[PDB]
Amino acid sequence: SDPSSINGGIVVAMTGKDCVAIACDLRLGSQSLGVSNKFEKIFHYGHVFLGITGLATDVTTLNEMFRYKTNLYKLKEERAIEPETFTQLVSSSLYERRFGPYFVGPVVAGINSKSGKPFIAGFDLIGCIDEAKDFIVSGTASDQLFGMCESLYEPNLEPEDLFETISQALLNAADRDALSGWGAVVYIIKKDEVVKRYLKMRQD
Amino acid sequence: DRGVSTFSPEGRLFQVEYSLEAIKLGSTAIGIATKEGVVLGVEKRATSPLLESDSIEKIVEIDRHIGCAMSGLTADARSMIEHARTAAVTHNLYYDEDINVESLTQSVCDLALRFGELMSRPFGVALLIAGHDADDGYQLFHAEPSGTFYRYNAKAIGSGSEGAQAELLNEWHSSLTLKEAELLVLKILKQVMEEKLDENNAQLSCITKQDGFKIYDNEKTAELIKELKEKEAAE
Amino acid sequence: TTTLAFRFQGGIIVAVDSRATAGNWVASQTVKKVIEINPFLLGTMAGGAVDCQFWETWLGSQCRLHELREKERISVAAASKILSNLVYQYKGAGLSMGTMICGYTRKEGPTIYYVDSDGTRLKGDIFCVGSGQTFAYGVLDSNYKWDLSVEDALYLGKRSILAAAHRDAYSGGSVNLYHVTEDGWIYHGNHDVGELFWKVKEEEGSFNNVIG
Amino acid sequence: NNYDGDTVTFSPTGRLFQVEYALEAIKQGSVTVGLRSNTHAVLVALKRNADELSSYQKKIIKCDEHMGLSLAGLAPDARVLSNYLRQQCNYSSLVFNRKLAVERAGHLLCDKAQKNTQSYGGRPYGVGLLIIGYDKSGAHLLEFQPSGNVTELYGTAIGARSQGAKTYLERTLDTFIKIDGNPDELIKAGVEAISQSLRDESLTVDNLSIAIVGKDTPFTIYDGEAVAKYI
Amino acid sequence: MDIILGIRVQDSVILASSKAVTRGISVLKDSDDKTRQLSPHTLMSFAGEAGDTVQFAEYIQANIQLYSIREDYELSPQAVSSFVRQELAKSIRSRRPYQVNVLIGGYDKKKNKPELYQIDYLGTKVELPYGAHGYSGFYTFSLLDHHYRPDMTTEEGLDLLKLCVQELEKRMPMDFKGVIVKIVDKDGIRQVDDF
Amino acid sequence: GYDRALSIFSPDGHIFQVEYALEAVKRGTCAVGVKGKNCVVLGCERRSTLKLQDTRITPSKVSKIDSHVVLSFSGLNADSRILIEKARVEAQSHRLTLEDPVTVEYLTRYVAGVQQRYTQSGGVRPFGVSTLIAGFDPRDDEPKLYQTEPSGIYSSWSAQTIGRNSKTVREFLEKNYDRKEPPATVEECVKLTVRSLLEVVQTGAKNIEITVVKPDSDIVALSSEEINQYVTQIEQEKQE
Amino acid sequence: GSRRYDSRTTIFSPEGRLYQVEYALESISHAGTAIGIMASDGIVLAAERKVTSTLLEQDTSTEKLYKLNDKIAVAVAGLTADAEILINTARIHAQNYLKTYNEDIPVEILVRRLSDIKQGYTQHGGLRPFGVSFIYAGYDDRYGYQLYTSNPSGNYTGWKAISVGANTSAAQTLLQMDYKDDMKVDDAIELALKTLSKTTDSSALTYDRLEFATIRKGANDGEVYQKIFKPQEIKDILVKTGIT
Amino acid sequence: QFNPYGDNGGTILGIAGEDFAVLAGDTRNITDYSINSRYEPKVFDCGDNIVMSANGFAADGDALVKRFKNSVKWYHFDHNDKKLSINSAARNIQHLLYGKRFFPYYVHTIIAGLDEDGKGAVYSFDPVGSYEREQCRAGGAAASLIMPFLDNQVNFKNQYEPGTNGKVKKPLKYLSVEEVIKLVRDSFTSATERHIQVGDGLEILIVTKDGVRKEFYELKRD
Amino acid sequence: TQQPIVTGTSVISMKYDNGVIIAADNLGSYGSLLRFNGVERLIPVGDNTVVGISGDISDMQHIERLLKDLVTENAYDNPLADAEEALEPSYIFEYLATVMYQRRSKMNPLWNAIIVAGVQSNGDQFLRYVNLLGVTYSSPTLATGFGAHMANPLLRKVVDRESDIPKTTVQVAEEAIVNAMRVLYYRDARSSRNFSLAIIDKNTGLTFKKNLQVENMKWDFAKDIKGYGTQKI
Ligand SMILES: [Mg+2]
Ligand SMILES: [Mg+2]
Repeated sequence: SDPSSINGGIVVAMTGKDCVAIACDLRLGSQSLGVSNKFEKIFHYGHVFLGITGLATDVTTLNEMFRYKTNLYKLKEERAIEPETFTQLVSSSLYERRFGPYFVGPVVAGINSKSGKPFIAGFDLIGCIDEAKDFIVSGTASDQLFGMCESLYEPNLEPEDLFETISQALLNAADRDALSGWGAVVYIIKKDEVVKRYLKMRQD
Repeated sequence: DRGVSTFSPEGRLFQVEYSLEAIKLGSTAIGIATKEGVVLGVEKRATSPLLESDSIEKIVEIDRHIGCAMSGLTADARSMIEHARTAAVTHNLYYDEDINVESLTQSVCDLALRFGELMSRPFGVALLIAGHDADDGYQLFHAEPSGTFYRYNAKAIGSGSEGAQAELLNEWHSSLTLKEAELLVLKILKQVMEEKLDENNAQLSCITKQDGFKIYDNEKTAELIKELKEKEAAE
Repeated sequence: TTTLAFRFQGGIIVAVDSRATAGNWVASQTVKKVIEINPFLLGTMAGGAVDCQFWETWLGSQCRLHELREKERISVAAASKILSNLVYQYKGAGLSMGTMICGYTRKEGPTIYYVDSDGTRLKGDIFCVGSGQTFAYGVLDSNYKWDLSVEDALYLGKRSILAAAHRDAYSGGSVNLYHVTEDGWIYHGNHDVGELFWKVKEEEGSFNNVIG
Repeated sequence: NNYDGDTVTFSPTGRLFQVEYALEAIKQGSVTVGLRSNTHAVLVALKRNADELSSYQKKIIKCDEHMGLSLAGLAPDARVLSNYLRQQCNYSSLVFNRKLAVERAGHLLCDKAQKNTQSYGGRPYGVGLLIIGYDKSGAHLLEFQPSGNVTELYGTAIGARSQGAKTYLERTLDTFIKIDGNPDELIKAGVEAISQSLRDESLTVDNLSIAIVGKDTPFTIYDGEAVAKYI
Repeated sequence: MDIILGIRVQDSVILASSKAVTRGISVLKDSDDKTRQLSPHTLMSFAGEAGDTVQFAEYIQANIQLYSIREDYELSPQAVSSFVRQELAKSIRSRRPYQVNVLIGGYDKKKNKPELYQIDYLGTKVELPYGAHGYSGFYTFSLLDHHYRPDMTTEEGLDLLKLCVQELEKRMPMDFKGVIVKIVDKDGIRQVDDF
Repeated sequence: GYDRALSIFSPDGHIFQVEYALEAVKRGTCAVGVKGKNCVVLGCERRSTLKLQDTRITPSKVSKIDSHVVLSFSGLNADSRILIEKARVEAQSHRLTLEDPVTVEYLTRYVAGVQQRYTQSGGVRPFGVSTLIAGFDPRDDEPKLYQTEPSGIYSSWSAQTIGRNSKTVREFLEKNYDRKEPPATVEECVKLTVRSLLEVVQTGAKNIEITVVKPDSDIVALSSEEINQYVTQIEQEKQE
Repeated sequence: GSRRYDSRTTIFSPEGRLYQVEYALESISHAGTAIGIMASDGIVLAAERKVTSTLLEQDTSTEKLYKLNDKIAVAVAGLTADAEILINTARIHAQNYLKTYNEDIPVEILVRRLSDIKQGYTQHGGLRPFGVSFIYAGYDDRYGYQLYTSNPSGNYTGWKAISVGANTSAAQTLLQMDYKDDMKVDDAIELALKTLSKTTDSSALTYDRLEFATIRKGANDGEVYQKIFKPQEIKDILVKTGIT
Repeated sequence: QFNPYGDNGGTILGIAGEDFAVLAGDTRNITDYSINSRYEPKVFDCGDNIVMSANGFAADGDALVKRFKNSVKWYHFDHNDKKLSINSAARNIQHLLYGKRFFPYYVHTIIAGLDEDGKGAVYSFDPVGSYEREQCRAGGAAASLIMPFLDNQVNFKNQYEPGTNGKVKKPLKYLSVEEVIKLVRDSFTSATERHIQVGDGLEILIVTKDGVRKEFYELKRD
Repeated sequence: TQQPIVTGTSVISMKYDNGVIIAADNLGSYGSLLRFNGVERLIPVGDNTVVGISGDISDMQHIERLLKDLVTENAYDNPLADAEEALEPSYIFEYLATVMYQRRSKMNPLWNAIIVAGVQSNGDQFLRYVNLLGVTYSSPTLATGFGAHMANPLLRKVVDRESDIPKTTVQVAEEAIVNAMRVLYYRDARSSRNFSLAIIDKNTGLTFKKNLQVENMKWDFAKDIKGYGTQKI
């Protein structure tokens, strides 16, 4: 019934020293029934990364929409969109559906190509921006993620240390949520290299 | 330039008067009304011998009790026929009965003056609407692009109209049989046609109370043409 | 209501009851549940009476416009789909319709389409619709063969309505029979269920439970 | 000349040529006569045929049980205006349970024709109408021009050669106004009036069209052998 | 309608769809084909609310056939599935949404690969080795999870499909009157007339 | 919106915009249609003023409306695309509602109706296009060939040509086409179609396109070499 | 009324020509020459900027060559402002197609769409046509490398090599003379620049008067790269080919 | 919440004879347990020898009758004063009713007159437009009290010929206008006794080839 | 769809030999609060018609303006506005009846019950009812709300059928109306003592009486009534 918890899933994003990390589980379900273990919830437009939790049809639709919009942005601006700008675009796009919204929990992550500053941001389904320094969480195990991140996180972690923190935050949160899990992916993002790691986890 | 719905100094609509000139260039169509039925006949006028003449459709069914013949820019008649058929069927749906021939004709003629700056110009085609109803019996109407329609005992429209009408003036009487009318249409068509009249370049049709509207086979018309030739050679 | 229609060697048999009720009150025993769309096409009435009446006489108008434009008899497939597409536009508004569009053409042969106010359109050999449909189905299924004669097929349709008329409280009055051929439908009379029941009981030996 | 291309253009002398050209179409139309007494009002119309095979164009149209008109000019325009009158008569009856006053019917026709003379794209109506009726203030006769001018009269005539009938009615004014409670004599005066507009042709059985409305007489049209009595 | 299954094997896609059509208390038909050929190498099966299912399927069919004529070219299964998803995603926020779930089985002639796409009425698309809609997956997925291999032959896929249908016939309360099975491969679409 | 009446009658009863649309057809490359006993062939001229053309991707003159019907044209190329698109949409719409593909006559009547509509609608000009529509009705083996023109009139033809120098090729067809015995085979029909174009074309190289349509949705376009063999055989018989 | 002032942009001449289309083509003939040459391993787009100034900021300037998507580019000849209206529409169509089918739009489908828009302005609306001719250079996995052109009539055609704008007659003859089917990109680059150098109305062809672009599969493995040449890069290729 | 519908009671009865037809209706108009009027005409002469009554919610009843009378008037204008046949009127009324399919005229309509062969005709409509020619039809409040009586006394249902004992039915002999009026009066007298909404007065409109005639009779006023 | 806020109670009326009488109290209630005591609910139209209105007062004021506007409009281009082409009761009623039914059909009714009383041009008595549903009916006596239940029975004892109208004088008719208003004051909890009465006679014309009061009331017997059963003191 509740659109934001039919399909399930989670996204988490964290900042480190000269790097950001964004991660998600791979589950898509129909309530109790597990349907897919390959449903990735993180997308990227140039160097800007977008995670989206919630109703899966809207996740897909919004990805296609932001690909559409960032492609036109690039053709006109003659440059790739930045995380700060994209965050405002996500916010504007969600709020234009104020009284018929997409049932999603987006999370932006990336490094500004000019300043080199790590950036993350989160939104509610309607567009309100949560620009946290430390971390952003989203999905059906957001409470669990808040608990994991709050205790595990410390500032200025190196890329390979941040990987361990965000991975352990996601995994243990997902294992306390029926509608999350079935695999996981972690992106480690530096100014000019991005590493993508699939995690091994319990498949129940 | 000038308005499409402009009046001339004589009190006529330029566009309506000009559309009447287009109808004069059209192929001949003749209608004759009798107490045994109404006969409709047309000149097909194929532009080339490779054109399959049976595909020339200048006589058309509107309902079982109403037929229609056309002359002029025949492409313009298609929407008029569509409207007529719709009007006939719609009235049957609303009233569980056949529609009067006059009422059908009036419905078609209401489209005529719906032009301005609605469609951009008047229709370039005249219609002979023939039919039968219980109230006024066998009827023949002439529907113009002016929106005016006259009832006729007999009427010719198209390029050979004034010559044919003068011939219809002498020949028509109130006691004509259906067979006599059929030959009379064929006689007058043959007179005004450029090419020699046969079953392939001319078409006949009729509307009777019993059988309704019927377009004549080329075999049926061919016999009537042969019957005509013999009776003219008979004196 | 009980309406049926089935395909067979000799074409289509259409059979319907005649009862109309408003709650427990029997409003009419002389209702016509076969709509004569045109001389070649028939439709059955179930669910909403007016919805079936109105839109199937409308369908007859659309079929007439088709054959005027195309100079050819409309197919049963095309006729049924005009009706189904129409009711589908109204879906949700509250139309009530369960009908069999029946016809016999050259290209198709004898054809029956079940059309529904939910937008359902099903081609089939035997259909039964109404409150007494289950009773009619029983007699049909156990006695139906493709190689039935026109006489026996007509009786089977009559007997199946009688079965429903007896058991179903909201079916009865009289039985209307039609036989659909390629050259058009043929009406096979109105048969009072009261008189038919006793006649069938005696001649057939059925309904031993009932005292006569 | 340069100011007759459309209805929206005044001439230098303040004339509207398109309206005047529409007025000219009435003069080309067949003659029709209107006259009334205190009890009845009568329309007499000379119908025109295309040729000997053709029917005679109908000139008179019924608008309500107590009102109707005769036309001269473009017949389709009369059909549009008569249809409009039928609706206005009908609106009055349905909404107010009230028969539409003949004078008010004239006001409505005036205003409808006026809008066609002041706007671009359209054209004036190409027909003149003679409206008769019997309402709460007795018998009435109106003359409608497509310029918008509507005039209440004892008698009048419009169409080709209408001046002859109009002069006759101007002489007979004191006689025919007094024809009360006698429909046949009032029609006779109308038939004698329209006869003054005839040349070469005479009034035959399928040529003549007569209509009448009065105190205890619904608007009824007489054609065919019903008018042989008056020939 | 009720049960629709799909399985992608080595060189083909197999779609199985129930034959029953129930309208309330009665089973009106036991030979209904719940599928439409969108293009020579693309088949779509469907299940959902009455009327909407066929209306939607035929609408998609017409659109793909229109594209095929315009471009003189067959769209890839992926392209067709994306088009279908968008239509359903458009539909879910409409005045009256299409209540239709579909499986799209296609053979990509460019890549020489079979492809099975599962799309629900919300516009939720997933590419799968095997899929289902409604309650069908609840009975069959444990068997498919166990036996399925990506290098299966068409004959092995049909045997695994029979086992799925047998389990459905045993544990489902509803009588779905068996299934019509169709195979989509490089040569096109064909029906297995004995199952 | 723009509502101007562009197509209007003149004092002599002519609609010049419709007649000037025919002059655009007269300028267009020649198209020819010939129906045999069990086939129809559509021949089309390609003007050789344009070389360095990419013939793979360049819009072909003959277009499939459905799997069983084809449409060729003479006149404005851009205008023809609008008629082709509308026709293709109507073909699918007909299949969807009537559950049967369009007859060739029906499809012709639709296209001709669209053309007619543009001759008395405000703010539009007529199509500068005449079409040849050919094919076979569903489950029918009788060949069909129709012609349409800007005015909106249409008719059936045993054989017909449209475009530039169509007067000449019509002259040829009128003396060479026998109604009592039409081209019995595909070869005879194609040969007569190529022969008729050779009266006008210039060189028989890449200037002639041929498309053969047969019953039951059997449509194929001949290649350069296949057509070149007809061109060779025709002139070798002519040297006598 | 208003009729008096209507030019009637969508009518036939007595000869059956569209006045405004013909006059728009006359306008385009005075625009800077644009050339497209298709090779087996890529496409070249070369175009001449019209009588420039020394104070024009060239490195940020764009009047001739525009990007529609990652696979398709266009060379413009005519009114730049009119072209940008159409270019933005084309960019949107490409994205609509990509959103719908999850595949990059085939070149011809995009070209047909823009050409149909141009056509509409000649048949209805009473507006003047777009005074623009495009050369479309693009790639897709069906037909590979493709060159098209469209003009204000809405008519489009496919080409191996083609010119638009000024001196097309002279340019097309020179291309027809030196073009061959087995030609490569580096050879086509040379042909394009040589053709412009001879047909130009300027005294000499220099880097500041040119815009240049290539669509190559010369991208790392099976994929396509668009290269809009920078002022310094145009200067280098002019020296390499031996024109300056 | 606003309820756009109401119940004005009343009962109507249409009977088709061999060469005549009657349409009767009580003249009482009510809401709940109150009498609005003891004489409020319910059956109307609509012209062209057609009589009509739309029983149930009186506002919709009056609206429908008004629109049908209007339709008769415009039928004359549009079709050269042609007489609207009873069958054509019936089809026209269907479309008037079905026009408001999703916000219906809350009435049970009956019309009566003569068909084109001069025989007696009665047509019966439901609120949404389904209609049908009938020999006998009571409508309104006391319809359930009247129809069974008419089945028995007009159509001779369940009546057999003495001596045969169920083997031979009573023959369906034609009833005169005087015989029908007796059955109408007794139907309404009985309905008045046992139904609270029926009473005050009975108005009968009789249609023949000669025209429309009216008859009025008193009913009990309690 | 709304709910009535400020409301007016019964309007009562009857025919007599030469015309009609109509009456209504001067109260505008606000639920159980007797808020406004000077509300005129009889609105004359010309010299031949009086429209009495009960129910929602804001809708009454709207209707009052429609009738005022109707008189203005009738006078336009009408030389006989004060003679042959003056507004009749039947015209005024049919107009209101049309409006009431249209408004109920848009599911936005004028929340009223209306009685149009008047005398026609030919001297005929006009008395007809219309309400928020567009329901209309005529009778020798008509009353709205509580009047229907309590006034009609009393007025029907004077004019029980059509034949009793010529036998009923204006004095007898007015007496019955005034007595009915007293009964309504005894028994209707939403009524007031102050009322208006209008007589429309074919001879003497329109007589409009304001500031009338219910008098000759019986209350003295109340002193003897004690307790609710057993109580004696
Ligand atoms: Mg689990
Ligand atoms: Mg009682």
